[PDB]
Amino acid sequence: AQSVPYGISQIKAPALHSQGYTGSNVKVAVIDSGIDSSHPDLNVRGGASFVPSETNPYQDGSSHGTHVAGTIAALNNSIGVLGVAPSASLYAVKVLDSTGSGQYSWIINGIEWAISNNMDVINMSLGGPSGSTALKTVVDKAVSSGIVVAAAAGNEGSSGSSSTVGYPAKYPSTIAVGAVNSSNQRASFSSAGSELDVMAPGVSIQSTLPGGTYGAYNGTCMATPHVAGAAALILSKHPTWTNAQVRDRLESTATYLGNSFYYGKGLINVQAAAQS
Ligand SMILES: [Ca+2]
Ligand SMILES: [Ca+2]
Repeated sequence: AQSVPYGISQIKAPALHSQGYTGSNVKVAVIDSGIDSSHPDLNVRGGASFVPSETNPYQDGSSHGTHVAGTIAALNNSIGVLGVAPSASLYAVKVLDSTGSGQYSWIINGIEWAISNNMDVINMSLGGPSGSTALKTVVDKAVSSGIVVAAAAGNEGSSGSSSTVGYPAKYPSTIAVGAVNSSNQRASFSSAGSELDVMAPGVSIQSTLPGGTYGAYNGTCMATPHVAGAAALILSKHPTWTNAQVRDRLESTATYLGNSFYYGKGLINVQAAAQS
C-alpha cells in the first residue's frame, strides 16, 4: 500500500491533486547525486551525468538524489510514497558523486544542461559556504531563461545575527528553502539569514531510496523538493506563469510563522499559491 508522507499534506499538495493537477508535462531537473531509475515508485524520463568518475546518472550511490526525487514526484500507485507532483517529468542531472559531494564545475555543467534542454524547474538540494562568480552567472542565466530554481538554505544552524545561508541559496535569483518539522517549528540545523525565502518540511522526511526501498532523512535538502514540486504543481495549473510569478505566489501566500530571519515568509501553501 501507498503512504503519503506528512510533508506532502503539510504544504497542501493533496488539494491540488484533487483539482486534477499533479505536475503533468512540467520538466523538473534534480541536480544532485543521480536518481535510481529502476525504483518502481519513480519514473525518470532522462538526464545526464557531469561527474567524471560516474558516467551513469541513473545510478545513485549516495541515495541523496533518489530521496529528493521521491519527494518531488514519487508515483501515485499502490506502493511506496507520493510526491508533491507525482505526474511531473523527472530528469536525473548527476553533479554529485557517491559521497554526496561535487565540484562547482560539475554543478555548473548540470545547470547548463538544464537550460539547454528547456527544464521548467531546477531542484538544488546542495550548497557550499563559499561563493563563485561562475556559479552565480549560470544560476542567474537559468533564472533569466525562465527556470524556477529552488535551493537548500543550508544546514549550518544559526550564528547570532550573521547569515548562515549557503550558495547558491544566498543568491537573490534562487528561492532559499529552510526546514520545519510537522509542528511548523524551525529545525535547529536550518540555516538562517536575510536571504531565506520560505520553509518546507525537512525533519523525518520519508521518501524513495536506491534499491526500491524507502527511508527518512533530515535537512533543508529534504525541504527544497517540496518547493520544487510545488512549483511544478503551479505550472501544471498555470502553464503561462513566469518563474517570477511562480516564485512570488509561493512566497507571498506562505503561512507566516514568525521572524523572517529564521522563517522567511513561512511555510509554503501550494493550495493558496495556485488559486486562480
Ligand atoms: Ca507511490
Ligand atoms: Ca543533504
